[PDB]
Amino acid sequence: MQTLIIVAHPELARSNTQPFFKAAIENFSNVTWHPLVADFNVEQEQSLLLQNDRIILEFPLYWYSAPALLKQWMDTVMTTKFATGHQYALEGKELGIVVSTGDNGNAFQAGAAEKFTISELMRPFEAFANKTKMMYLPILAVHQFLYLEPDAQQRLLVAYQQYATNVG
Amino acid sequence: MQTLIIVAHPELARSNTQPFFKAAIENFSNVTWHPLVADFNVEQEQSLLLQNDRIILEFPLYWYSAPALLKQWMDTVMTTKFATGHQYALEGKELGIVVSTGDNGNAFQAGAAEKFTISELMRPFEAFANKTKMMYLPILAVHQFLYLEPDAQQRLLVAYQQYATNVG
Repeated sequence: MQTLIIVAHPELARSNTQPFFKAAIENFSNVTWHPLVADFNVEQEQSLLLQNDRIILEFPLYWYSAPALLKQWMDTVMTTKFATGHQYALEGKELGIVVSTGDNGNAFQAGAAEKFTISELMRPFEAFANKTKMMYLPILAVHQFLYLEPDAQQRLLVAYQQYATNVG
Repeated sequence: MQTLIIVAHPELARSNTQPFFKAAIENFSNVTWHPLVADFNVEQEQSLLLQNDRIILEFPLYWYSAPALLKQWMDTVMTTKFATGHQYALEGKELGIVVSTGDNGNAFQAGAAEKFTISELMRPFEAFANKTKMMYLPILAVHQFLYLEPDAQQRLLVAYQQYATNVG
């Protein structure tokens, strides 16, 4: 199984969370780690999607949604012609989400501070997977990673490895 | 009451729908029609927010969410320091959404093609409003505006005028 990780952090070099995560998958030759540039090439992006079986979108939660960089990728790479129309290029591929927040995970539920679960906030991606006939994975939510103890951090890193590689 | 309309159509100059909406509020001097440009200035945008009581975000639905330029404005204009922190600049302001789709409104519900309502898809904006202590207005969803009969177009435009100006 080939996995493409689309990494959409508009300040990736400054991220302190992402380094632990690249390190966790560096040794899996079937995993393509692919950070976006603002001027990404559509044809190249489409080519990579075609070559992979599990597509993972990896990003920080910015005001309860993906960063503008990922939104631009969605709006320009996922054309009607490619993603739907009479190609449905993504049909049968798996879509996963690795979303990181500074907030405690317990904030994201009814009656708690943010009122809404991560599932509910990620609905646009779920809708996308349904539309494009992809198989939507449970979301890997990464909460307060940099505040966690070493052993808690390691358990999330192991979950991430499995998210990228476990067939699936 | 002063209203600011953030017009985040990514190809505004070409849009066939937006001139209808601009024309509809042209006579209300307390309504500010504010196209979002690719090179917006944070300070000027923050200034406009501070000067208005009702903030309406007006955009087409692109893959079940706002266009990337609006997300960029959210990411950059709505800083921790401004929108939360010790300032909460938006506290008490109303947040409205005028979201247009090329799909029939009836696709957006459980059991239909899109499975999720517009309310569910706009959840990140509701969570933003909650976080920043804004009052979230019911969403004005605009489905297939250009296809509507002249009389239905006119009715929707009256609802739009009320949405922008009705103090209630």
